Amino acid sequence: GETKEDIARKEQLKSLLPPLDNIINLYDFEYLASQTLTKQAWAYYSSGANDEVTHRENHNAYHRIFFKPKILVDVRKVDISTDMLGSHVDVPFYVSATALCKLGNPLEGEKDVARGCGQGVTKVPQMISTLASCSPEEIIEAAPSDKQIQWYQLYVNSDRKITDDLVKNVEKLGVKALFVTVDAPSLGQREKDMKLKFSNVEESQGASRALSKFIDPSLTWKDIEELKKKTKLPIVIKGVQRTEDVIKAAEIGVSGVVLSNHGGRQLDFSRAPIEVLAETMPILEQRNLKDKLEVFVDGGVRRGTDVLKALCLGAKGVGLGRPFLYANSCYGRNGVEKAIEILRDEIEMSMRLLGVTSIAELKPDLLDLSTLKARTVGVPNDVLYNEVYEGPTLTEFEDA
Amino acid sequence: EPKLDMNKQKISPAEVAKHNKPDDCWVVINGYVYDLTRFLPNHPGGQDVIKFNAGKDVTAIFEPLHAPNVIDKYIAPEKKLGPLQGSMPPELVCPPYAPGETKEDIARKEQLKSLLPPLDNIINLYDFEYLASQTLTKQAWAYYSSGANDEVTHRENHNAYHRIFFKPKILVDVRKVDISTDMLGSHVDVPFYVSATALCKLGNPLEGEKDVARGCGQGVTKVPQMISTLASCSPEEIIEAAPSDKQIQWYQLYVNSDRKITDDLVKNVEKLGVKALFVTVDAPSLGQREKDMKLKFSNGASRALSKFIDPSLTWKDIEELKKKTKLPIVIKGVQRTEDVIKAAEIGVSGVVLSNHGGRQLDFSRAPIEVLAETMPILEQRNLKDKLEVFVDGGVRRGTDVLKALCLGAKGVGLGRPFLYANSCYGRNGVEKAIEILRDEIEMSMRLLGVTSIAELKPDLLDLSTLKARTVGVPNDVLYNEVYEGPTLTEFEDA
Amino acid sequence: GETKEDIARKEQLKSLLPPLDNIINLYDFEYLASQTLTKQAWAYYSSGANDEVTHRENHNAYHRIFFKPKILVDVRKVDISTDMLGSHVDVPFYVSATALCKLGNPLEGEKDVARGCGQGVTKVPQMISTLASCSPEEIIEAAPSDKQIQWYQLYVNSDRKITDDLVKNVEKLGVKALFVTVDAPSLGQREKDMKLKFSNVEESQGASRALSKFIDPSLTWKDIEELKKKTKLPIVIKGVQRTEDVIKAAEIGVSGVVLSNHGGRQLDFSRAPIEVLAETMPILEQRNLKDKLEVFVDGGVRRGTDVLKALCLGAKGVGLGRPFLYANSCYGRNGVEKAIEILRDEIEMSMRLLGVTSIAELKPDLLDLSTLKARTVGVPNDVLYNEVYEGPTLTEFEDA
Amino acid sequence: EPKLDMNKQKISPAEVAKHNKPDDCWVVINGYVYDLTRFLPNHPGGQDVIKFNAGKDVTAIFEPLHAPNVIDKYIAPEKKLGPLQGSMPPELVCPPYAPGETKEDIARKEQLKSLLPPLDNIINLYDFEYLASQTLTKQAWAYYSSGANDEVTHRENHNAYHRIFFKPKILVDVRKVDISTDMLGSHVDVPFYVSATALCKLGNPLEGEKDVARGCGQGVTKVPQMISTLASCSPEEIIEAAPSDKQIQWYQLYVNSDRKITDDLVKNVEKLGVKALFVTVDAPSLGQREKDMKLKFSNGASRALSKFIDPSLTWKDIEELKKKTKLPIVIKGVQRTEDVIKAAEIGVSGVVLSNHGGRQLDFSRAPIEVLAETMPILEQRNLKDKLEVFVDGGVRRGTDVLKALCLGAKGVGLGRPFLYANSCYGRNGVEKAIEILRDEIEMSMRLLGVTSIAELKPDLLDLSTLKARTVGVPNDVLYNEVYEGPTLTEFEDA
Ligand code: HEM
Ligand code: HEM
Ligand SMILES: Cc1cc2nc3c(=O)[nH]c(=O)nc-3n(C[C@H](O)[C@H](O)[C@H](O)COP(=O)(O)O)c2cc1C
Ligand SMILES: Cc1cc2nc3c(=O)[nH]c(=O)nc-3n(C[C@H](O)[C@H](O)[C@H](O)COP(=O)(O)O)c2cc1C
Ligand SMILES: Cc1cc2nc3c(=O)[nH]c(=O)nc-3n(C[C@H](O)[C@H](O)[C@H](O)COP(=O)(O)O)c2cc1C
Ligand SMILES: Cc1cc2nc3c(=O)[nH]c(=O)nc-3n(C[C@H](O)[C@H](O)[C@H](O)COP(=O)(O)O)c2cc1C
Repeated sequence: GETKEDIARKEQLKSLLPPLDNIINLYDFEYLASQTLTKQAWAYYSSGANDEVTHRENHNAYHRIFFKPKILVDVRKVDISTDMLGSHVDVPFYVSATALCKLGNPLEGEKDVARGCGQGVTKVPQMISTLASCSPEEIIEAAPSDKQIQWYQLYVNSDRKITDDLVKNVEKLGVKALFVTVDAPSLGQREKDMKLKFSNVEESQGASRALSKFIDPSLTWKDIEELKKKTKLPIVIKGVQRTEDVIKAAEIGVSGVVLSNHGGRQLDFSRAPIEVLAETMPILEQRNLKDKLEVFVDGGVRRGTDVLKALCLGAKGVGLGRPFLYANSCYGRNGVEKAIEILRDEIEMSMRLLGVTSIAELKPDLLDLSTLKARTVGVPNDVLYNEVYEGPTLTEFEDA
Repeated sequence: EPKLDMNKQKISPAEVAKHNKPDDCWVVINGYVYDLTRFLPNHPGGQDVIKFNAGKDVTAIFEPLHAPNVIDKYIAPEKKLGPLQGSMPPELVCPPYAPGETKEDIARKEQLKSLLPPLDNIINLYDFEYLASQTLTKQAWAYYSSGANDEVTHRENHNAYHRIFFKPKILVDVRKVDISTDMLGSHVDVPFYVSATALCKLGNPLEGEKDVARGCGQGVTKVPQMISTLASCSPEEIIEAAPSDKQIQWYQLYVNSDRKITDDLVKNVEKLGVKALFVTVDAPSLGQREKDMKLKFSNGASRALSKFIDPSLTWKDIEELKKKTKLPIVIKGVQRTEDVIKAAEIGVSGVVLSNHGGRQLDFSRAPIEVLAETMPILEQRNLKDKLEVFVDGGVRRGTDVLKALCLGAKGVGLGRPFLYANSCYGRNGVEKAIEILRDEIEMSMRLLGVTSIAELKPDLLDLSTLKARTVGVPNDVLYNEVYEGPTLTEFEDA
Repeated sequence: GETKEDIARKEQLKSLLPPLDNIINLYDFEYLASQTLTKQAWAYYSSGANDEVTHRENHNAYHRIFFKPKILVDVRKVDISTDMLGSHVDVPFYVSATALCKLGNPLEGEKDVARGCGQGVTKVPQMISTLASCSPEEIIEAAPSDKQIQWYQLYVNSDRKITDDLVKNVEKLGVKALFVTVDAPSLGQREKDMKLKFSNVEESQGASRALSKFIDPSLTWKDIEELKKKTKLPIVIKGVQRTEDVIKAAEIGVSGVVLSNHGGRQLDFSRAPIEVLAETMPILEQRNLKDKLEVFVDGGVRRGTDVLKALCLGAKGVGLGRPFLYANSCYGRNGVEKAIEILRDEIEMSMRLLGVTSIAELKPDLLDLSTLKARTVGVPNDVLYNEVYEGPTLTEFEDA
Repeated sequence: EPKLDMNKQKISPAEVAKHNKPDDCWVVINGYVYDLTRFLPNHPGGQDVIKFNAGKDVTAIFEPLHAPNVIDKYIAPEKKLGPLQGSMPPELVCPPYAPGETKEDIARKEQLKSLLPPLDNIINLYDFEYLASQTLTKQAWAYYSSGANDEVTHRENHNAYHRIFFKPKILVDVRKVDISTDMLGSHVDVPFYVSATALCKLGNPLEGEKDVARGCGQGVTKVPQMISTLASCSPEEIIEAAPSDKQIQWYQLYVNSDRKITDDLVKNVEKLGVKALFVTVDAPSLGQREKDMKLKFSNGASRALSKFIDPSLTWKDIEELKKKTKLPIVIKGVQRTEDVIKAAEIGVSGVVLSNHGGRQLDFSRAPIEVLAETMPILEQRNLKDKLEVFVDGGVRRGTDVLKALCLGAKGVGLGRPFLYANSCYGRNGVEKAIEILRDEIEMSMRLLGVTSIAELKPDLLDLSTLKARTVGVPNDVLYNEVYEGPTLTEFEDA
């Protein structure tokens, strides 16, 4: 850092932000956030763990699936509504939990998020971070409609009386579920944070320094089963990264699983969820677990075609973290309902072009997976050979 | 745009200046007034360019970009209010279309101001694209050049041809080579054709599509031209401009929500002498071309729908069309094998494996790979000789055409290259584009040691890396950044 | 271009060229040639056909083969000598024919080539272009030693009396073989040439304009068989690009085949010879054709490991075109014997490190082919996503 | 370098200035004269630096880069002519070594002039490499950093670790994690070690390898250090510098052509207390590091051979060595499964799957893939628990080590990172490098949900793209050049 850099940010941000109808993609918000957030806002929000390979891979794995559209289908009308955990949604996507929304929206934080999700014609579920800057209560209450669903995302405390009280205050507030996050027993190392944070004593800590009393690094399957007895809210495990765990989730009867790697902020070299979903849906089908568990997916969703690809492989919904945080930060609640409109229209426009008219018609045979597994690395390309080499050239232009 | 005049009404610059909002929009096109309110949501070109030019003389934006027969045909008689009393407050009269064009017409007009190399210096098709990019208006560049969303299909169309290699034959007598073939019952001097494209007037305002008709039928080598339903020229003018009685014309049909209109357009085109009907089926909803959009707001879902392109067409409609006409029907926009088979079941004459130049669905596959898996499956069901299979998207070299012809396609189309040869040099740029390509095909055929189209077969190809469409692991920035490559020898003087 | 640009070339070339002992690789010559040749010299020599994909692919295909070296082998001594068409060579590489060596060496042309090949301790065969700037006779005669072998590379004329006389003048001169080039029945289009050549009427020609009376586009297998009767020189077909032709060469009894695509100057999208050799050697083994035909290979050879890879797959020798032309052009006959020394030492140094001591020990199990076929093309990478994205960053440095 | 003095002779600056050519070369090292003619072709560092410094005071080039015991040990008594009469014409006295260093010692000496961030600001191992690159001499940078020829192996070593993904376990109690293991009969606090590297004096001239001994045994976490036969410090000094009696030392052996010498070095090292002998076998001939060479001539085949590294070692020599010593023998430089099996047949205790940091044979494979195909084959023959398998090359992150440990390696070595932590910060940079890595391993283990080395198994890995080492078709320059990407939204003020 903040080298009285605000003068520029602020200027940068001065009705400088282009109007909202100039916004085209979910990438526009991101480029906008990248310029106008504070350094600490950008580093926290945008970073992934270590080399950020997983974070990037989450997005690219969607780039390896192609479609097999049907033509000559009457697509005058399309429906994109579905049911996620007993409830019925207008769209098959949601706002995932992201701690610290005030870094970006200092006056309204997550309140603004609730607003955008319910103030327009499309109403979208909002997952609530146990690490939210605002309180559950200011949040559930800020929702402008009574048709909008809210989900509580829980981190279990090492002091479990705290998660007792917690669960109890969330069911009395009307959240429709609990997402239990399991991929952060220890905190991933986001080097972007730390770098800017070296800007120049705790009292002991080493790798240990990444441990936390808020995240019982001791959670187990067994704690999940004790949780089912203390509540009515359907239970969803957030952070599954292999098939065998998904099969564990059904074996002990939770309601869902979210195939997630924390948006690439936890273990680097975890696979894209999109690929775990694909390995996974058929295994479940094969043992009779498919009507038994709803599988969610998050990580690198930036387009409606990405949403349609996770939906054809079997997902019930798919979540988005960063795009919303960015929309929320340059334009508050209005930037958020706009990001929702952008998404909703890509899905519908894409659906007509694939030749289907409802979510239930989304199936794997609309996809080409041939190259999903073509995650590759080439041989270090040859310097000396590419350097002296000169390629073709176009026709110049002319005289004067 | 004509008039129709009625004979009287009698409008005025404030009676008309008054309706300058949707809920009613009136516009002056020439001397006449029109209520475009009920029409705007359907405009093939977007509801905005009209909505935002509300009650004005739009004359200068409309005149140059449209076919002479639009108003007659698509506007109800009741929408032609009246003749405009004299003129309009001036600066209520719109200038010509060039979103973003920053008084930039001078470098560009100079840029082709005979800065354009002689046509004889053109070596390849990329040369037309390079020249067009520097001289078309920012907005004709974006219209012509973009693809849907992220543009992965558009690039993939091209790229898939580079995953194919050849296994040429050596010591074969290649003195004589024949590239002539038959497409839909006619003999053609070549295996490629000029695909349907709208708005040829944006880069060639004096002649649009009439110039494509000329450069395709004026020389020693004639090429079939596919005419769009949304062409900037009337079909009758494009046909009358044709120089041989030996050149072929095909019509690209977009089925209207109002079938009578379509019924009517079919009957007209058979009378004008086109020889085939291509029904485009990959655009029930308008592809989102972002470079373009961005230019407009910087220089829904149902806003992508238009009555002009029925979102409701079905196989059944195809089947009814065939009882209504003797021209062979081709389905254009087919993107998977299952629809090719269906096309064979209903009995049409062919299909175009296309994704529309990559301007519709992004993640749609390269037609060359759909071709590779489709043909073997057609042979298995003995449906191979009962349907002709064309393909288009990203075809820039003679070896590209050959690759398609060895896989079983009957002909290949091109859209973008001819737009750019037509926009930089008109008719002779079209003619030069045809000569560049014909030569490339002859030249590569001698080199592959085959002497006729009939000889092109799958054995001349190496297909082992066709499905090697891959994505790399994001690799290490942090590591490759700290690294230094080797280094060649420097010299001493320098 | 020649915009009286010579003043600079010439300056550039003025004892500016670094001494010969400063030369490390075959790429050094190339970068040197790239700066000091005339525009017409560089365009002719360095170009390939159309997009130049084959030309590049010739080199990269060698980059997809890895080795499985043997350790603990006594490699104090190595021998790299072998026999190519009855004769015995010091090295298992040769100088292939390249028309127009005077574009680069205006005073000595191909004479200088003969010299370099025979004036040092290592003597290498020199293939002679039917389109050589100097005459066979000035060439055979310029060879400084009587141990050096010379090969005649033949283009058959549409007027066959000319190739009668031709063959006869070459056997009387003592060339030890005839290489018949078959991959140029029509001339490939090297756009680099043509571009610079537009620098601003024949009397008819079109694709036809690429035909030539010197290259009977009418040669056939049958003409080859008539050729065998008119001579004693073993016959080698130059320009085979698939396996079925190689099997045709043995079926009619020629002595060799050169797996070649003209250095990427003929048909674009022809495969790397290195890969055709690999498909090919085992087919031959399988029918008993292997002691019957010697297979040569050329195209993108720039290192001794490339030579060892073609030799482990079965090749008898391998040829080099451009590197020599470049050596010949910046330093004449001396640049050529130096390029030979550079190569010879990479082979020997590489052999010790693979654990073998003679050419006959080079075998496919010293190679890993797993990924030879991994010639791939990725999906157009995403602009908007890579653009806003920022990777990690190193530690800066400090104060003042 | 000592002297030995004899007692008399009595040389002079012209008697010695006179032999300034090969065929005889004499040099003044300190106060004494030596005929280096018969020796130069063997110099581990190249025949040139000596040949070209012919009859001079080379004192300033030799003193700082060599172990104190070289002259005693490798030069015959007859080569120590005599004490030099006083001094030498000056400018016959060589300056210190820094090929290319253009009076550039000032930006660099300032550059670390406390321009070097506090050690506490170091986040990863790439940070040491970045800092070293800016502050080492051009020639210490090239020595340390290059690989053989085109450098494909060196990059491939690193890259192959990025083709491996994990399948982590969720809901496992990860409060406690243990990373301690056993390597060659000893208990080690961690699964990695510091590999043998020559010339630690180039980046750390005051202490070289004695600083690596300190940063590996001074803290709470001790790490095995592998000492090179070609180290810049005497083995006895490197061992005496060690701070714990709990830290382990291993000796890297290069077999001489003169076996007595080797016989002698083995016996010395067992007496000093090293605990294992690593015989390096991948360098019978010296790898051609081009960045380095280029610096020298810009700032054969048998010239790559030296008596110091017998090109003649065989399995049989390995087998004889084992009768001569009780230390466990490791073969270092193994690059294919067949040699691992052979190592198991002769009964040695382990091997290092290595290609030498990519400094020897270019096209040699990544040790991580040789590991992946080797272990399953060892299990089949039940040879798995009879040989310990180490691996080195391009290991920069804790997830890299884990990947190796899940595949069955017993420990992983690192060479370059410690060179650079030692050259920028000495002992505490070594200690900090060990703490960075230990933490990364603990941190990733919690996240993979395992709690001990013993739990790391192949099921925690996704290996499906390990052999996806690929090369793309040269793609189209001519086409991708004429193309424009989409474009994000701009802002208005800017
Ligand atoms: C019945 C009346 C009209 C008809 C049938 C019509 C038809 C069309 C068609 C077929 C296109 C090109 C379609 C494509 O790219 O697929 C187009 C584009 C366009 N129209 Fe019209 N049009 C009419 C009236 C108007 C009017 C009154 C205006 C005055 C603003 C107008 C302005 C434009 C412009 C500016 C474009 C090019 C837009 C772009 O691509 O950026 N049109 N129209
Ligand atoms: C018996 C006497 C000597 C012995 C045993 C010896 C040994 C060594 C060794 C083991 C290395 C490092 C090896 C490596 O990187 O693997 C080396 C490098 C070097 N030696 Fe010596 N050396 C001796 C004499 C000399 C003398 C008299 C000079 C005077 C010029 C000299 C100059 C150098 C230099 C400059 C290097 C580093 C070269 C480079 O990598 O650029 N050495 N020597
Ligand atoms: C800035 C930031 C904060 C996050 N905080 C939380 C959190 O408190 N709890 C949680 O379960 N997930 C958290 N996540 C993970 C997300 O819920 C989600 O898995 C992720 O962002 C998916 O990837 P994507 O952002 O690219 O869309 C956070 C992600 C980000 C980017
Ligand atoms: C500017 C433009 C306009 C187009 N308009 C139409 C049209 O009206 N009708 C149609 O069937 N296809 C239309 N197309 C698609 C094509 O006819 C064709 O499928 C595409 O141009 C093939 O790809 P290519 O441009 O890479 O050669 C158009 C394409 C372009 C680029
Ligand atoms: C400038 C040039 C001229 C050539 N001329 C001939 C020729 O006259 N006859 C022939 O058979 N090959 C000719 N070739 C092809 C070569 O003999 C050889 O196949 C080729 O150069 C192999 O590829 P490389 O140059 O990268 O080493 C020529 C190649 C080049 C580069
Ligand atoms: C500068 C340098 C010097 C080396 N010297 C030796 C040595 O004397 N003995 C040996 O066995 N290996 C030697 N090596 C190789 C290694 O011990 C090791 O195999 C390599 O450094 C592992 O790869 P890395 O640097 O990517 O971590 C050396 C490596 C480097 C980079």
